[PDB]
Amino acid sequence: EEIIWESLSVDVGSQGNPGIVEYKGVDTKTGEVLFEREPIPIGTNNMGEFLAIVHGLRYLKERNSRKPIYSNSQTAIKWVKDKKAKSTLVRNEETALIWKLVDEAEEWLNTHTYETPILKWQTDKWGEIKADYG
RNA sequence: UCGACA
DNA sequence: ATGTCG
Ligand SMILES: [Mg+2]
Ligand SMILES: [Mg+2]
Repeated sequence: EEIIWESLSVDVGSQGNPGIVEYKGVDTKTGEVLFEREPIPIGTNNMGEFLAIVHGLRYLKERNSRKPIYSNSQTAIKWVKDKKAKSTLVRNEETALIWKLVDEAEEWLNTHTYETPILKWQTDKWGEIKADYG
């Protein structure tokens, strides 16, 4: 039913899938951009959606913030709950970068605790997530 | 069937 | 329109 305005919204942006991946986190209320990751030459949508949520967890934890995080990605929300990113992306020299980030994010989740609620953004009811690249 | 990314 | 990540 209602939107928690006091929250962080994250989203992935890509050119191709697999292709160039970036992601960002914004204040759900204002759209202020709080963080934006530099483009990764090759990655998948779901790897970027996963990295964006874990980045968000780290970002809120470091700031002593209890805000929830919104993502529109059912996949990535589950990966974070599992502490495991089940991506099909081949491992090679070109995908080394994003696979290192993904392994590091998983290791962060295995070494830290959080109470942050990770919430599904209801695109069908509320329109595009406010972190959308549009 | 559904959630995304193009 | 057609394609890929889940
Ligand atoms: Mg998304
Ligand atoms: Mg989007």
